[PDB]
Amino acid sequence: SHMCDAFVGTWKLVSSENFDDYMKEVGVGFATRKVAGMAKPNMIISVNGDVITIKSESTFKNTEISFILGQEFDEVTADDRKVKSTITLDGGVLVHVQKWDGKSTTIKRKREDDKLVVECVMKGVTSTRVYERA
Ligand SMILES: CCN(CC)c1nc2c(c(-c3ccncc3)c1-c1nnn[nH]1)CCCCC2
Repeated sequence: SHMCDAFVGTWKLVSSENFDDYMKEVGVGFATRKVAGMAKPNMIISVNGDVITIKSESTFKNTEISFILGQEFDEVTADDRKVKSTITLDGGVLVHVQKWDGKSTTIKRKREDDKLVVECVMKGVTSTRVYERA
């Protein structure tokens, strides 16, 4: 057992707060905000050795990242940003920073009770998304 055992699984979105405001702050356009905001994605997290894979499956877009903690990688986000990302573990929380066009956003994934709670921050705007086991 190891680094991210309590994150591994299939997690389904059950609540979201302020995600439209988060997306506006990020610079996402109107049509993508409306269609992406409808989706109820599954977040599928797995680990093989040092490599963590996080897939997002949704009616909007399917995406996938695989990474090693602390090691920067290229990511294409579901809204089509080309970002440079680094994900670390800080006190048991996965902390994901995306950098692009001189901007930055931080996404934190934490296990709380039987949920995976995702906090998404862009400047002064926070969105909280809660996922449950599928
Ligand atoms: C903040 C990180 N993150 C939330 C965990 C997401 N960021 C984004 C998007 C989605 C998204 C993917 C698939 N379908 C609908 C939405 C998600 C997501 N991934 N998994 N669940 N929501 C695209 C909309 C624009 C902003 C970027």
